[PDB]
Amino acid sequence: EQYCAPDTDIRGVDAQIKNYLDQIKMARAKFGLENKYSLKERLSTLTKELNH
Amino acid sequence: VYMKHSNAMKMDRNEFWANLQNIKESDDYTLRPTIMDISLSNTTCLYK
Amino acid sequence: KLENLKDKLPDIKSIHSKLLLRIGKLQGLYDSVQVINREVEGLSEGRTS
Repeated sequence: EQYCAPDTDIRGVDAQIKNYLDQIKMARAKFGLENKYSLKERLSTLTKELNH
Repeated sequence: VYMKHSNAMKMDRNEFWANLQNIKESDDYTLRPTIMDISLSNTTCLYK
Repeated sequence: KLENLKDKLPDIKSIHSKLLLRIGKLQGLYDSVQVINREVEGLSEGRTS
């Protein structure tokens, strides 16, 4: 909504979008990188449990 | 989507349309052409 | 009224210019939606960051 505001300058709003898109990448990446990897460690623990 | 549910942008567009309409229907500007004339006379305007 | 119209050129000029600024911003916002969609596309197609 800031793009069509009266006193807003387009340059600043474009800069905000880049920062926002990068922040999106980082949060999703951190959660996904953990999910599988931590879960894979849990799966190795599960294979030990299956041996037990 | 980001316009069908906003309210600031709609208010701004309505303010602008009201301003233009007030310009139009004023006794100072009653000598204008219609909104769809083509003006075969002025060549460059016809091209544009 | 036909003889003196020079007093009315300024307001018309003003609305004409004001409308061009409004078109400017809307065309700008459309470029932004195309950039965000392109970044989402990249993200979706495989992994690469």
